[PDB]
Amino acid sequence: TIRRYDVNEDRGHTGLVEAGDFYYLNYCVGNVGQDIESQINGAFDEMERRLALVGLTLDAVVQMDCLFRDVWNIPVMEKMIKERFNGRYPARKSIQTEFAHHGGPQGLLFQVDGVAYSKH
Amino acid sequence: KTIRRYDVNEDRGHTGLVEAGDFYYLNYCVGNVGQDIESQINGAFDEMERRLALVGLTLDAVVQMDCLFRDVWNIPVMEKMIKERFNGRYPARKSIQTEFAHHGGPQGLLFQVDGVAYSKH
Amino acid sequence: TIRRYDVNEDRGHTGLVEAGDFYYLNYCVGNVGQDIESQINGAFDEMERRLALVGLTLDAVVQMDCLFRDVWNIPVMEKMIKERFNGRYPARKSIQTEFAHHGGPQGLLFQVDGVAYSKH
Amino acid sequence: TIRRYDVNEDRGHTGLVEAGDFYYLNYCVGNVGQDIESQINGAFDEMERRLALVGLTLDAVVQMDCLFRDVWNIPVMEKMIKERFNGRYPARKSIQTEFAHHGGPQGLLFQVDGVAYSKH
Amino acid sequence: TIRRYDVNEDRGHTGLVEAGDFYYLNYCVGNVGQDIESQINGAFDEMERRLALVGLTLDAVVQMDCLFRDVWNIPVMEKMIKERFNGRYPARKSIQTEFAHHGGPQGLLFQVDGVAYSKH
Amino acid sequence: MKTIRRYDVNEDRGHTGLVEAGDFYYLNYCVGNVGQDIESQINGAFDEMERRLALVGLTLDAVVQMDCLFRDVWNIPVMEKMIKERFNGRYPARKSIQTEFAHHGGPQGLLFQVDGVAYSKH
Amino acid sequence: TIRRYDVNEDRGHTGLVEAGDFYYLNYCVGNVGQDIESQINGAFDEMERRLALVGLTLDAVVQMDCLFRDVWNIPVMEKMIKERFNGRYPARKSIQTEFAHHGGPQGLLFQVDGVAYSKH
Amino acid sequence: TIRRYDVNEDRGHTGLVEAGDFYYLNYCVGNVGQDIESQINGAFDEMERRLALVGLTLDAVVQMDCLFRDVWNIPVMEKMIKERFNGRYPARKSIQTEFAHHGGPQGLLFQVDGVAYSKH
Amino acid sequence: TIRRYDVNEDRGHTGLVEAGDFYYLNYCVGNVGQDIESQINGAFDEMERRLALVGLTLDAVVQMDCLFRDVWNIPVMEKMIKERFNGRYPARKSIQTEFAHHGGPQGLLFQVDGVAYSKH
Amino acid sequence: TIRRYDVNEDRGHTGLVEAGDFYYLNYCVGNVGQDIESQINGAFDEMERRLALVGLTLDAVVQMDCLFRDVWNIPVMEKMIKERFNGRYPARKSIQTEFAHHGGPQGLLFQVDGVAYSK
Amino acid sequence: MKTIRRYDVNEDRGHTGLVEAGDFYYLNYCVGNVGQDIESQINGAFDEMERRLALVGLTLDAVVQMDCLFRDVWNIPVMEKMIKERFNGRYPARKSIQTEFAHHGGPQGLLFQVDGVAYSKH
Amino acid sequence: TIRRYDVNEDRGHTGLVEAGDFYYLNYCVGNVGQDIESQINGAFDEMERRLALVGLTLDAVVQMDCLFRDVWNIPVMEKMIKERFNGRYPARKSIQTEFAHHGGPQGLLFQVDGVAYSKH
Repeated sequence: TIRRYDVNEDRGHTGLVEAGDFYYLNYCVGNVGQDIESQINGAFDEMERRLALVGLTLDAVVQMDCLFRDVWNIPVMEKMIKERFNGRYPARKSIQTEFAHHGGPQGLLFQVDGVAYSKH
Repeated sequence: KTIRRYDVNEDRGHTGLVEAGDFYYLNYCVGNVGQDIESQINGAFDEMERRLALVGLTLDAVVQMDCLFRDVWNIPVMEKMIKERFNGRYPARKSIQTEFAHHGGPQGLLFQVDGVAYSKH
Repeated sequence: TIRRYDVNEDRGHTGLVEAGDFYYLNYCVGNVGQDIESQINGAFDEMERRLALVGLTLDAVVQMDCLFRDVWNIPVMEKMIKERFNGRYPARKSIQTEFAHHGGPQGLLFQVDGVAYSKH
Repeated sequence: TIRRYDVNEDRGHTGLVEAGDFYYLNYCVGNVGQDIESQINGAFDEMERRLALVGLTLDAVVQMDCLFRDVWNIPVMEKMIKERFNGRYPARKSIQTEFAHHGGPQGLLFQVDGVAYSKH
Repeated sequence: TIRRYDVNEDRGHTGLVEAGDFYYLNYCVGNVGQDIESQINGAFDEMERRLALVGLTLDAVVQMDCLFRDVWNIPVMEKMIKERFNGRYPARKSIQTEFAHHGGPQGLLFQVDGVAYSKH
Repeated sequence: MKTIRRYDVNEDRGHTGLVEAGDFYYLNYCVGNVGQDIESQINGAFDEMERRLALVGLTLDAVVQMDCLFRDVWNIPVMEKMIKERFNGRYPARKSIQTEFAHHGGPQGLLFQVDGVAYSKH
Repeated sequence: TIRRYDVNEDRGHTGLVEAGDFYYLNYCVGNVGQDIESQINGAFDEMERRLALVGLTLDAVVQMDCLFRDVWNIPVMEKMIKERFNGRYPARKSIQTEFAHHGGPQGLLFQVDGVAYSKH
Repeated sequence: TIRRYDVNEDRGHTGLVEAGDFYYLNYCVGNVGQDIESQINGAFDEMERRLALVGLTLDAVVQMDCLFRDVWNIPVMEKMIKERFNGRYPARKSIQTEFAHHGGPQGLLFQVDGVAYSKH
Repeated sequence: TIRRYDVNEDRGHTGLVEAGDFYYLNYCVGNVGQDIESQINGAFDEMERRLALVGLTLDAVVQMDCLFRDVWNIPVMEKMIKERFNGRYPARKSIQTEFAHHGGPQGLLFQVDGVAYSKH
Repeated sequence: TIRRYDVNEDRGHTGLVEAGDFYYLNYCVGNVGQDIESQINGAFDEMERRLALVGLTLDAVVQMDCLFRDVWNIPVMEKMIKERFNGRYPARKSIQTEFAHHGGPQGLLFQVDGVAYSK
Repeated sequence: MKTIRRYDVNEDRGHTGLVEAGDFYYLNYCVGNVGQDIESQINGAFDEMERRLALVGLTLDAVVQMDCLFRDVWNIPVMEKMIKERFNGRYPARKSIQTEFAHHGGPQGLLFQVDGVAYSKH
Repeated sequence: TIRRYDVNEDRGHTGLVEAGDFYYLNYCVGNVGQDIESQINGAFDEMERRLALVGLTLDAVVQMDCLFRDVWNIPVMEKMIKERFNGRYPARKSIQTEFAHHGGPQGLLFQVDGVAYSKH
């Protein structure tokens, strides 16, 4: 009954887990080494790629956890959300955290995960 | 069925409460900002209750809570408030220490909570 | 309708909440005082102990949030995931955070929580 | 001869080290468990108490490092410095850091160390 | 015997304290709102302005504490150090800390303080 | 006839291991035995501190002030045990700080650094 | 670790001091200007209020000093003690003293202090 | 956990209260009607009788309050103390007070109360 | 286990008794023959002298009994309490009493005793 | 000679001594165990009773010593004096003292004595 | 017109400052220099005794008996000194009593009162 | 007209003032250091000594003020008055007061003064 997509066997995680009407996204990153806005867009690119595996879009996203190396970058994320989400927004929270990847120049700055819904 | 988005904040680009079938996803909740840790916890729960009331639900419907602290050693203050307000029926939870995109210190932000609630249709 | 198992009255939390087809785990912790690898196994042990109360196993886990005192320990968790999850992995994210417990010698280094699924 | 005062044999530190015309204060704490403003005042008291051992006052302090659990409390410290330093201020920096002591109710919130000077 | 230069009454600190042959620099900051390289340059500009109050240059700097919002920016600082200190480097340490000022776009990223020497 | 003397200079990092300024000696951050456990990294850091101090004929008895940097500040008691064994009843003023480092944590990661001021009257 | 409750800054006293398992009450007064029975009741009311600050009751009181303008009023207090302490009595002593407050009509006639205990 | 010994239901007091390691003695009185020296010895006899209830002696007494009708009798008390306390004296104070009992021939002249200690 | 400090054999009292974590001060007196403010200051000087025998200060004082020849002198003692106790006040009571020493010119006017606490 | 009236043999006192033109009152008490106002009135009744033995009144009293258990009761006595003395008052002093009687409930609160004159 | 003469009457308090009865004069309690130190208060009380005696043209020389009320009776030597300074080697009989007053003590409080009997023939 | 007998120059008092037909006795004290009955007798002996200076006896005493350190000693004085005054008693009052002399053992416990009359 549980279906597992975009499995990474080296890291031991599944990119997208389908469970009934709900979809659980693994953390999403993209454009790593680039600026904060590119990393946000890059992470949402990965989110969309995984959702396309099951015929879904950002419209099906109901909740997101946003991980920042610097949480004061939230207005940058909000800008991108408003461009990318077509006026339909998920519930969310943002937390500041270190990552197991270097910061500074070309460092990792942003990750995002979430839950999506589509009635079967 | 259809995802329903309640308490939308267009400037922030978030939805206060998302209804997805039998489940309800709460955006971060915050309240009584500028006040002491206990008031801030009560005010965040007040906002949680305000949102759940939009879909006819109460704290009894809450199945999971993520609690965000500037100082995670304030967990016992939260626990005291949980026991008084959740009245013997408690969610699953975890607590995390984090900075906020808001100043700390005098009248700073000290606490946020989000969660998941359930009601079968 | 919502069923609450493994309730801790003193702490005001429920170890496992059943809601329809979904199961919400409280933070899990185990073997504390021990080294990082033991605490990761100890936390998975209490995840499994909680899941067994409703007849579930790590196979039903769809999403986990992993809390590290030192997030650079992710490779330790990935080794243990591969050993215990039998080739079927959840979506996940990892966060670095302080705990309301001492670190250092015999300190707490790791917690995990999550969501499981089982139909009907 | 380097002179060592207010030695703590258990913690393996010296409260005040006199080296030539310079005096090195170990971290100072006081009014522990009380609110941020009291703990700032209590740490300044312990600084004053150590300086008194060598006939000196806050007038002799040239540099202070201030350690906060929450660095956004700087304004609180500034208020207290202005009413206690009598227009004669040290060079300083402030750092936000965890302590090997609990935070929360009756937690540690503040430490200060520093360097004082008196020409012999 | 203590001379205090560049006193900031609102902040209750002294920019540069002269104590015998030693000079203690308050945290230095500059070009705020700009990128990490520019903020490192601006902080060094302020250190130099302060040292010029007493006829000194970066040559007299013996020790520096460097505060970063993201400590992985150390190689950016090292590049600037090699450019400006021409072959004469102080002892130092680097610390990652929060500041009592916002991060994100146009936020504070860097401060430096130090100790200088000139034999009278 | 230069007044400030700089010893153990690291050209790539742009720092001086030990700066002598009159009667005072400033130690750059000290690090040792990296990839090993907290106790070993603490001993390694203090071995570097001793090494640098030996360049000017000094000993830990000359150390007046020490800043201790921990990835996990709750390791202070580990350091305190090592201090009591290596400083022999003569201790500096100190403070301890928790900080991230520009080097990985976790297995074989960096856990500890120390710096300080030493003194010797001329 | 001493805690001070119900502090009076103007008179320079603490209403209730907690030290380990012991609680020391400042002198208690109440219903001033009323007759001797009321002032005894008002004093016990204040003792009860102070004890309530730490979740304690009259049951935790181990010792009381009773201060009378007229010590022949002891039987009035004994009737009140029996009414309020329900079979569990402190050790006590009574003293006749003048007060720094007028006697006569609407005068001060009675104060009480004491020690309470609650094992942690 | 409080124990109450030698209770007087009529007067509403407890002769000796046990509170952890500490023991609180009600006012002690004896040989009434007799001369000052006998009343002082009678009071100490009653203190000793009360202490005997919990296996203690005057050696356990840490503090005494001595109540005199005529405080100039202190040297009569000091002699008795030197004779009975065997080189181990408590901290004390002495107070002149009236008593709710007649003075004069066969009057009440002295009471003493106090605190005793014994580590369990 | 009980320790007795500053013993006066002539008087049969102990200046300070240590009993577990508690310390009991004998009555304290100083600057005798001087005016009321000096004698209060002298008494507090004797309290600090005795507490120093065990490495304590007025911060350890939890309770004080104040004995006045004229209890209307309470405002004078309160002034001195505020000057000397640095915002951390004991519980207390005040009683008017005769002393076994002459009043009048150069007479005794004030004594204080009390209880202090320090956790071992 | 000295004349002695209202003699109490057991207490060894004379209630009123006549000595030439002067009259010395023993301590006066009454309304035993009542409130301060009644006890002050009771002592004045006793003063009057003794003075009437020689045909005198409160108008003849030249000096009074007033004994209080609580001297802050002076204002209560002043009120009674204004009620009892018809606009002509003695010289007086007041002192606080214990009495050889219990205080408290139904205790003794007040005594007065004095000197009177009649030519 | 009454045989007993009543001088310096205080209607609010219900007392007569000085009562003349035949050859004898009865002084109400005397108080003065209130709020001052014991010596001034004693001098102030005697001043007040003198003020009342002057109403009938008498002086301290006529005083035959005085009762002295002290808040602290060990101040008697302070009073004896003033008696010697002011009474010209002719002293009344006296007694001294310690008592509270219906007035506050402490700073600026009331410390001393005196009353008395004087004599003047015809 | 006024005659002054038994003058004490150092104390500034007159033992016996004769004014017209009246005799004013200074306070009388005797048998100091003796028990209460003896001091009462000693005070009456002194009264007689002074009265004998003008050929008078206790028969001439019209009024006495009796001063006690303990007013409950009235019955002791009453017994001695019945013996010594033999059926011819004065008007009197008794007061309790402190004396400017030590109490206690061999202290002062009783004084008496009075008024006597003899028609010329």
